[PDB]
Amino acid sequence: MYICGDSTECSNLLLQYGSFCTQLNRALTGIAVEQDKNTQEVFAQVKQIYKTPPIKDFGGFNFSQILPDPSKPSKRSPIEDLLFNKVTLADAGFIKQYGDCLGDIAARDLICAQKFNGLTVLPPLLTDEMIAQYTSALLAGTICSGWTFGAGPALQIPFPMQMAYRFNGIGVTQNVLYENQKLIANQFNSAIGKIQD
Amino acid sequence: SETKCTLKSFTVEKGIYQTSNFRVQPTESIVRFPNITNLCPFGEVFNAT
Amino acid sequence: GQSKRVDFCGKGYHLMSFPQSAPHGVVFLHVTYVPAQEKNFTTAPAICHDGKAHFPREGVFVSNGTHWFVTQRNFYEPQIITTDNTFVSGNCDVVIGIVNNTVYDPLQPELDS
Amino acid sequence: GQSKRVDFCGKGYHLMSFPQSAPHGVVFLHVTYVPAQEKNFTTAPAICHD
Amino acid sequence: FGGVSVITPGTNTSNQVAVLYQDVNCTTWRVYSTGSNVFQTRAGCLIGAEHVNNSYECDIPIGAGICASYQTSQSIIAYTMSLGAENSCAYSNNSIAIPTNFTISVTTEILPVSMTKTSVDCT
Ligand SMILES: *[C@@H]1O[C@H](CO)[C@@H](O[C@@H]2O[C@H](CO)[C@@H](O)[C@H](O)[C@H]2NC(C)=O)[C@H](O)[C@H]1NC(C)=O
Ligand SMILES: *[C@@H]1O[C@H](CO)[C@@H](O[C@@H]2O[C@H](CO)[C@@H](O)[C@H](O)[C@H]2NC(C)=O)[C@H](O)[C@H]1NC(C)=O
Ligand SMILES: *[C@@H]1O[C@H](CO)[C@@H](O[C@@H]2O[C@H](CO)[C@@H](O)[C@H](O)[C@H]2NC(C)=O)[C@H](O)[C@H]1NC(C)=O
Ligand SMILES: *[C@@H]1O[C@H](CO)[C@@H](O[C@@H]2O[C@H](CO)[C@@H](O)[C@H](O)[C@H]2NC(C)=O)[C@H](O)[C@H]1NC(C)=O
Ligand SMILES: *[C@@H]1O[C@H](CO)[C@@H](O)[C@H](O)[C@H]1NC(C)=O
Ligand SMILES: *[C@@H]1O[C@H](CO)[C@@H](O)[C@H](O)[C@H]1NC(C)=O
Ligand SMILES: *[C@@H]1O[C@H](CO)[C@@H](O)[C@H](O)[C@H]1NC(C)=O
Ligand SMILES: *[C@@H]1O[C@H](CO)[C@@H](O)[C@H](O)[C@H]1NC(C)=O
Repeated sequence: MYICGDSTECSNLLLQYGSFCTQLNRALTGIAVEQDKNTQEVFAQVKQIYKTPPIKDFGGFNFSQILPDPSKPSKRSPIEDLLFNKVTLADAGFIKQYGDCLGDIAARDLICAQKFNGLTVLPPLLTDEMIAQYTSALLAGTICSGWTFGAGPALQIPFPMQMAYRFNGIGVTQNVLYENQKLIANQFNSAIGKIQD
Repeated sequence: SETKCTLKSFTVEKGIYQTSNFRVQPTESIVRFPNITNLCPFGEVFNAT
Repeated sequence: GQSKRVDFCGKGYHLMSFPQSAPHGVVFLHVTYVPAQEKNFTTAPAICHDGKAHFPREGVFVSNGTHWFVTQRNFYEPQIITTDNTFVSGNCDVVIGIVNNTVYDPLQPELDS
Repeated sequence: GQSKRVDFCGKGYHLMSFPQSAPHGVVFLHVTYVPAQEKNFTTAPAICHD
Repeated sequence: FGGVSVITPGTNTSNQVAVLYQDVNCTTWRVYSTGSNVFQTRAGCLIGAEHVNNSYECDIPIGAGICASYQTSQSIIAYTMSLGAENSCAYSNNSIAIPTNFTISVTTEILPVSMTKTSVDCT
C-alpha cells in the first residue's frame, strides 16, 4: 500500500522483487513482540497480586500519594495521575474509523495520512490499568512484608520493624529508628509531598 | 598476493585472511544444437510473387 | 562466589551455582534457599527490664502465647532473652510498643553459687 | 530488596524504593539515608590498657 | 483503509479462524464477513470468536488486555487475561511471621553466548 497504493500495474511490478516486503514485515514484527516482552519483564515480577491494604496507621508513614486513589475512575495513585497527565501521546485508542478519516478532510489529520499510506500503530498487550495493578501489588507487598515478598512467601512484619532492618542494613544501629521514629516518619512524608510538586 | 591486493598493501600483518574461493576453469566448450539439415524457406518468405 | 543481588542468580536466597555447557550458550543451575513453613508470633521493638531498654543484637523479639524469646530473623529458633543477646540503649520512656518481660543475667547464679 | 551498590538505587544509603507507572515507562521513588550535621573528633587506631 | 490480522489455532489441529478488524467498531461493516461471534475489543472488532467471562492465562495475545485460545466441540474463544493469582497479606503493627522450615530449590537459566560465524564471497 505504501509503495503502490491503489495501482494494479505498480503492484504487478512490485512482485518482481516482493520478497523484500516480507523481510520488512518480519523485522517489524520482531520489534513489536519484544516491546510487550519488555513491559512484562519490568512489571510482572510478582504473579501474586496482593490487595492494597486498608490505610491504617503504619507508624506515622503516609503512603497515600503512592498508593491508588479509590475516588478516581482509574485507580492511579496521585503521583501516577500526574505522570500520565504530563506525557503527551499523539492519539488515543486504536480504532481510527475509515468513516471519520473520510468525513474530516479539513483537519488534515496526520494519523489518517499515515493510515492511508499503509502505516499502522498497534495496541500494547497490557493496558494502563493492568500496569497499575502490577504496580499496586508491588507496593502492597513491600509495605506489609518488605523483601520476603520477593524471596518466597510474604511474611507480615510491622512497618517500623521493616525500617529497623533497613537501618541496620545501611549500618546504623536500629535503636536510632525507634528513638527517632516520629522524626523519620515526618521527613519521609515531607519528601513524598515535595516530589509530587 | 591475493591478500595484498585485497588489502591494498604491499605489507601484510600476522593473522588469517580470507582469500576468495577455490576456482576451477573450463578446458573446452560443448556446443549442442538439434541435428537440423534443411535451410529455412527464405525464398518463399522474401521472393513471393 | 555468592551473590546478594535480588533475583540475579534465581529466586530465593542464593547459595551457589553450577554452569553446564550447551550449543551456542551456557546454562546455569542456581541453588537457592527458600523459606517454607511459617508461624504467626507477637512482636515488640524492645524489652524493658529495670527501666532500661533492651534491643536484640541479631534478631527479633518474638512472643508465643505466654513467653518472650529472641530469634534469628530467618528461622524460628527461640533463645532466652539475656544480657548477651540484647544490647541496651536508652530508657523505657521513648520507644513505642515497649513490652516488659525480664532479661536474664547469666552471672548472678555464679555469684550466688 | 535493599541494595549495596553505590548510586544504583539513588544517591546516599539506600533504604527502600517504590515504583510508579508512567506511559511507556517506569518511575522509581528511591528513599535514601543521608548523613547531615557532623563533628570532627580526635581519633586513634587503638587503646593501650595494661 | 486497513487494519486486518488473523488469529489461527495451529492448522495441525483445526482450520477455524478468527479475524480482527483493527479499525472497525461493531457497536459492523468494512469486514469481509460476519457470521455472528462478533466481539468488540479496544484493539478492533473480532469476528469469529466467542467471548467468555472466564479469565485465564494468555495464550495467543490480541491486544488491549484481550487474549485468545482454542477450547470446548472446540472453538476459538476470547477473554481478558488474568494478571496473576489473587492473594493477600495481613498487616498488623504487633505481629510477625517467621519461617520455621525451608526448601532447597534449584532453578535453571539459559543464555546465548555465540552466534554462527559466516563469510561471503560477493563475486
Ligand atoms: C497524608 O497526607 C495528606 C496531605 O498531603 C493528607 O490529606 C489531607 O487530609 C485532610 C483531612 O482529611 C484534608 O482536609 C486535606 O484536604 C487533605 N489534603 C490533600 C492534599 O489531600 C492525608 O490525610 C494523609 N494520610 C495519612 C494516612 O496520614
Ligand atoms: C536533626 O535534624 C532534624 C531535621 O531538621 C531536626 O528536627 C527539626 O527541629 C526544628 C527545631 O526544633 C523543628 O522546628 C522542625 O520542625 C524539626 N523537623 C522535623 C521534621 O521534625 C532535629 O532537631 C535535629 N537534631 C537531632 C535529632 O538531634
Ligand atoms: C511458650 O514456651 C515455653 C517454653 O518452652 C512453654 O513453657 C513450658 O512448657 C513445658 C510443657 O510443655 C513445661 O514443662 C515447662 O516447665 C514450661 N516452661 C516455663 C518457663 O513455663 C510455654 O507453654 C509456651 N507457651 C504456649 C502458650 O505454648
Ligand atoms: C512495666 O512495669 C512498670 C513498673 O515497674 C509499669 O510502670 C507503671 O505503670 C503505671 C500505669 O498505670 C503507672 O501508674 C506507674 O507509675 C508506673 N510505675 C513506674 C515505676 O514507672 C509499666 O507500665 C510496665 N510496662 C508494661 C509494658 O507492662
Ligand atoms: C529471387 O529470384 C531471383 C531470380 O528471379 C534469384 O536470382 C534470387 O536469388 C531469388 N531470391 C531468393 C531470396 O531466393
Ligand atoms: C497469620 O494471620 C493471618 C491473619 O489473621 C491469617 O490469614 C494467616 O492464615 C495466619 N497464618 C500462618 C502463619 O500461616
Ligand atoms: C496497634 O494498633 C492498635 C489499633 O488497632 C492500637 O490500639 C495499639 O496501641 C497499636 N500498638 C502499637 C505498638 O502501635
Ligand atoms: C464504539 O462506539 C461507541 C459509541 O460511540 C463507544 O462508546 C465505544 O467505546 C466504541 N468502541 C471502541 C472500541 O472504541
